[PDB]
Amino acid sequence: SSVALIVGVTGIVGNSLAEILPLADTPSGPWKVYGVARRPRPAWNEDNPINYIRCDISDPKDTQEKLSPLTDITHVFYVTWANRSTEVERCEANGKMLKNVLDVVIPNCPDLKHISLQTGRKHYMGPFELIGKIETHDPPFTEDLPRLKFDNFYYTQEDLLFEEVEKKEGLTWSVHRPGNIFGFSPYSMMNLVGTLCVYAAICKHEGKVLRFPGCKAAWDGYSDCSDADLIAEHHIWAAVDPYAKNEAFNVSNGDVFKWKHFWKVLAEQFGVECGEYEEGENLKLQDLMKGKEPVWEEIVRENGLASTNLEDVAVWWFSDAVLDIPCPLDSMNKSKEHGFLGFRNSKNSFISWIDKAKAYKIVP
Ligand SMILES: NC(=O)c1ccc[n+]([C@@H]2O[C@H](COP(=O)([O-])OP(=O)(O)OC[C@H]3O[C@@H](n4cnc5c(N)ncnc54)[C@H](OP(=O)(O)O)[C@@H]3O)[C@@H](O)[C@H]2O)c1
Ligand SMILES: CC(=O)[C@H]1CC[C@H]2[C@@H]3CCC4=CC(=O)CC[C@]4(C)[C@H]3CC[C@]12C
Repeated sequence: SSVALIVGVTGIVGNSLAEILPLADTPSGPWKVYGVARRPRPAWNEDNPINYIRCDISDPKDTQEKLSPLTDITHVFYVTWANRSTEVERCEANGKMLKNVLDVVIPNCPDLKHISLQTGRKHYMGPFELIGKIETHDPPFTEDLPRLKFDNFYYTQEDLLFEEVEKKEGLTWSVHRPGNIFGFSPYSMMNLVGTLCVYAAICKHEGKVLRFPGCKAAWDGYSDCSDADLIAEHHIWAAVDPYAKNEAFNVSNGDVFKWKHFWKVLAEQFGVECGEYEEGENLKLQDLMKGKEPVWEEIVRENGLASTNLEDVAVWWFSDAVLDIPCPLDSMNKSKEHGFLGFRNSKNSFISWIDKAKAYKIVP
C-alpha cells in the first residue's frame, strides 16, 4: 500500500487531492494520506479522511518536527507557494520551503517513490511583474522549450527538485504546469472562481450589473483553464505511471472557451444582470471592490453563509491579473502521448465549482 503526503492540503488542488486520493477507484488504492498546512483545519476540509498535520514548511525546525516521524511516505504532492513583492524574493522563499520539506522526507522515507511538484504556465509566460512585457515563445506552450532568461521560482524549484531526488536511488519526480485553476478552496491565494463568485454575489445584493473587469482579449479571445480535480488526477497519474516518470507536463482541460460566454454563466448562477465588456473602461475588481467588507458581512448574515471575510474569499488582484491580459493556450500533446487522456468540459467545470462554493455556503 502507498502513502501520500499532500503539502498544502487546504489549497485549491491540495483539497482536490485530499478528496480523490482516498477514493477506492483511485489508482494505487488504498492511499494513506498526510496533509500539511498552517491554519487550523477548516470545516470544508473535514469531509475528507485526511491525517491533518499543521506545519509551517518555511521553518526548518517545524518541518523537521512535524514530518520526520512520517516514516511511511511513498509519494509527495507539493501544492503550495509563497508570494512576495519581487520574483527574486519568491525564488528564495519557495526554494527554502521546498528544500525544507525534501531534506526531511527523503532520508526518512525508505519507501519514498515519487515527488510530484506543481508549478504552472507562468513557467512559459514569466513572472507576474513581467507577464505581457517579455518576448515569450509563441503559444501553444509545449513542455520542453527553453526557459526564459528571467528569474522564475518555478525554475529555482525545478533545479532543486532535480538535485534532491538524486539522493535516493530510484527516487523519481514529475512537474505539473496548470493554467488558471477552476477549483474550490476559501484559503487559496489564487482562486479565480471563488473570487468571481463573491463579485457576482455583491453585485446581486447591490442590484448592480455584473460588469466585466478585463480586457477585450480575455472577453473575446480563446481561453482555457485547469480543473482542480483534473489537476489532482494528473498528479496521481504521473505518481503511479512509470512511463511518466521524470517529466514536466502541462495540465489543462482539453478544450477552449470565451469569457464572453462564461460571463453569462456566472451571471445566471447568481441572478444578476450580465454585463458586457465595455471599451476603454479597464475595470479592476481591486479598485471596484474597495471597502466592500460591510456589504459582504451583510450578504453573509442574510443569506446564511459561513463566517468568511472577503480578504480570504476574494483575491481581487489575482482575478485582475487573469482577466487583464490575453490567455495563451497550452498543449496537452505530451500528456496525451504519455497516456493521460483525462479531460474536463470547462463550462461544466465552471458551473460545478461555482456550485461547490454555494454548497459549502461560502457564497449565496
Ligand atoms: N491557484 C491557481 O489558480 C494556480 C494556477 C496555476 C498555477 N498555480 C501554482 O500552483 C502551485 C500551488 O499553488 P496553489 O494555487 O495550489 O496554492 P493555494 O491554493 O493557495 O494552496 C496553498 C496551500 O499551502 C498551504 N500553505 C501555505 N503556506 C504554507 C506553509 N508555509 N507551510 C505549509 N503549508 C502552507 C495553504 O494553507 P495555509 O495558508 O492555511 O497554510 C494551502 O493549503 C503554485 O506554484 C502556484 O503558483 C496556481
Ligand atoms: C484571459 C487571460 O488573459 C488569462 C487566462 C490565462 C491566464 C494566465 C495563466 C497562467 C498564469 C498563472 C498565474 O498564476 C497568474 C498569471 C497567469 C500568467 C495568467 C494571467 C492571465 C491569463 C493570460
